[PDB]
Amino acid sequence: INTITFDAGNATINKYATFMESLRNEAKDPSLKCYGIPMLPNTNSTIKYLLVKLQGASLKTITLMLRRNNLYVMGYSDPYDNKCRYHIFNDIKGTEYSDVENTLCPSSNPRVAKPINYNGLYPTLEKKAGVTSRNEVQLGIQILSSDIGKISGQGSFTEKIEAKFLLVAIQMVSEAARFKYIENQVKTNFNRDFSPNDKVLDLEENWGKISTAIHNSKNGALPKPLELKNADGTKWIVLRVDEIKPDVGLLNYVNGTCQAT
Ligand SMILES: *[C@@H]1O[C@H](CO)[C@@H](O)[C@H](O)[C@H]1NC(C)=O
Ligand SMILES: Nc1ncnc2[nH]cnc12
Repeated sequence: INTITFDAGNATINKYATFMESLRNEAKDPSLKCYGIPMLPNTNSTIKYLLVKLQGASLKTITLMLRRNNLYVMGYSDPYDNKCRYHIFNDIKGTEYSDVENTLCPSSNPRVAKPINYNGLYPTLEKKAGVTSRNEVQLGIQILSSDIGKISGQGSFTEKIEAKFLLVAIQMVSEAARFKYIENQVKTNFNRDFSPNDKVLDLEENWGKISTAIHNSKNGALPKPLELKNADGTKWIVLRVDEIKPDVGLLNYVNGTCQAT
């Protein structure tokens, strides 16, 4: 399928909202769904990967590659020195590595590797970015755009601006597609840089747990209380699907049948 493109350089709320629904519809399994929330396919889908190309105000682009099963960013490419430069995490190896390498930069055209010499987990990217927690890294449409410019087409760049770019892009593409609440935090703060609040980090952290709970609900009631966090960090106890459903855009794959609507 189509590369999903988003222009951060000339963005509006409505263009970002279109981007998110295009991403959720290409990513979802067409028939899996629980309580009306679409689910991701499992690892034997016909299409296993999705490509997302981001463009900044400088008009330079970066293309992210995502595993469709769980929306994980595996690596990215940029136009560099008349070549396709592919950047892959140090733990993507074998079959995956070269479906990534060869889908980001076709073997029939000039290309070059520039490894990401660390993995894609949040503790690793926070360490590389120089912060204690990723709430110290600001998100926003201008920051994503300036960050594309600092990497795309550049010979040299630091591991600190690369890992800040990836914390920003993972949350504004993958976490925003998974959670309607994070998509709504970006649209609210559309014209300013903002820091992710406590409910944003708590949802990011409990995606798998939320999906399993919704899938296992009987007549709209969660198997057991789900303890999450409000925007100010206070405890939030969730007992029913309709309480949490406003914040969720996609379920992580969970095997078996569930109430579809
Ligand atoms: C997945 O669910 C199906 C349908 O209930 C079941 O037959 C199968 O054993 C499950 N697979 C695993 C690994 O649990
Ligand atoms: N590489 C990544 N892609 C998507 N979501 C993530 N959350 C943690 N790391 C991530």
